[PDB]
Amino acid sequence: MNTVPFTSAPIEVTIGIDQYSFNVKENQPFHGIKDIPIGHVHVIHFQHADNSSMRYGYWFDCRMGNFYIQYDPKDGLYKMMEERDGAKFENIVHNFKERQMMVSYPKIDEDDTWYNLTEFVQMDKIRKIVRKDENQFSYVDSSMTTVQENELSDPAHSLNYTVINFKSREAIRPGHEMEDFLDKSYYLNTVMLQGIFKNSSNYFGELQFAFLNAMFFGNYGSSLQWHAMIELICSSATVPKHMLDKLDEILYYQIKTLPEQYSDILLNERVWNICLYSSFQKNSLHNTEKIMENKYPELL
Amino acid sequence: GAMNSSNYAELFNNDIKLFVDDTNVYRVTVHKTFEGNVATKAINGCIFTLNPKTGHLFLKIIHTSVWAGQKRLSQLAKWKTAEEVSALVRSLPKEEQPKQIIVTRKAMLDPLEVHMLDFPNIAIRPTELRLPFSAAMSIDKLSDVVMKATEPQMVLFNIYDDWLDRISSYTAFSRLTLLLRALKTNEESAKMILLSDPTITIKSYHLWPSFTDEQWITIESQMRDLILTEYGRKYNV
Repeated sequence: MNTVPFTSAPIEVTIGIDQYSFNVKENQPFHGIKDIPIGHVHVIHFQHADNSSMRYGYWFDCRMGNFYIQYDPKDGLYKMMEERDGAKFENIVHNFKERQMMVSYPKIDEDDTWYNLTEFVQMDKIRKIVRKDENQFSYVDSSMTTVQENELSDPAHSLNYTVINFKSREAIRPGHEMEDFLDKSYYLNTVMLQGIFKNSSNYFGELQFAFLNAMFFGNYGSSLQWHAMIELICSSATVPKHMLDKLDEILYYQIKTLPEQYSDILLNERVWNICLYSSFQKNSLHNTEKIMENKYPELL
Repeated sequence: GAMNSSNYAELFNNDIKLFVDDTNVYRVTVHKTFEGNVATKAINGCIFTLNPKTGHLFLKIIHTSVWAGQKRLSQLAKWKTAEEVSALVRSLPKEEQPKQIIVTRKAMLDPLEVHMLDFPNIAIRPTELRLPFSAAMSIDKLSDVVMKATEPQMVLFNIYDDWLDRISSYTAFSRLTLLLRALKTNEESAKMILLSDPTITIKSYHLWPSFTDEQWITIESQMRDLILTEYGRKYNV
């Protein structure tokens, strides 16, 4: 079990850790989150009580260092930092626990939700999408734009997702124009899986990370990226059987976890209706289809 | 963006542009089989690619052999159209390649876009106009060359004959669309109007009769009257 301590909570803010969240009052004595399960990535995110715009937060993995949170009154936001002094960091964590000023990561033992949402997400890949190599954790917020969005302005603050574009030379072999546009198998399997992602686990990891950023920060370009990578599989006639089955589990837990009241912006009607009912893979997403119908029959 | 009544004069500026109409690309007859089922038989078709400023028409004849052994032929027809249009652009010198291609049916955007990926500066546009280019096979010389073809063939025509020696592009296109609109609404009457006077002939190198300026006025009025009559009949107005 690991701990992310907080120096203080000067401003009233809603704090999330993974899918859990707590309200903290201006200068309430809040001093960290303990019992954080080792072995998965995690995200700690913020929304100030005074600006319900700009949700923001930090992806991290506690195996990679000792990390803590501190409010910066100049830049006006809670900042993640690394403590390199191991002894000085256990000292702070132990004193805060003794005083019991830390919330416990509230995992129910029956629950694999977080594992299922993050199964393929690896901190090393996150830090290639969010390039900022002097920190071991990654900052993301509501307003960050993607590389593909920029092309159609500040690159230091860009989400470097893999660019997918169904009407590009990358996607379409000369002479197979109609074949490749109607059946994206060559783009999925040769260009993206074998070529760029190397394997399906890295592909699924970016997909899951894109979804989580859309859900937790309302990041619009992440939502676009998640839908694109879904559509690319569903629009391919030839997909490894192991990918289809894992995909149905991945999407199931994503749909299960979404806030009911956000289904309007986060879910793209055309993509899902095409994936579930028109695509090559209509018959291959039985659990995802069943949850979608029983929870959002309107969108369909 | 889309072409409409507002931006209609753009068709006659000096930016090269082509209209593409795919309506006559895949043509069938429907008939009963011996066992009483329905079957189709394909006949020859054409792509109608037209420069509205100059009148130049690139009639690409689509021979029934294209379809042999293929499924989902109405979808394939769109990709074959786009394939052939792209090949036409590639065949033209750089300074003759269009800056825009306007498709008369929206289902053509994605096939042409994909076939034109090598030409990112050629803009593919839909249109909101209801252009009558499907009646191209009502023009006797075009129908004749399509139906006689024994292999894929491109035939070039000027669809304005020599009108541009005496009128502007704008007026020429308006005459062409009025003539085709009438042929579309009532082919038999439209054709009667054009040929009634046997002393007005069609030159061997032309598609339409050699009307004088005043005779064109009488013709155009007769085609307007045809079109309005058929409307009242269609709707009981």
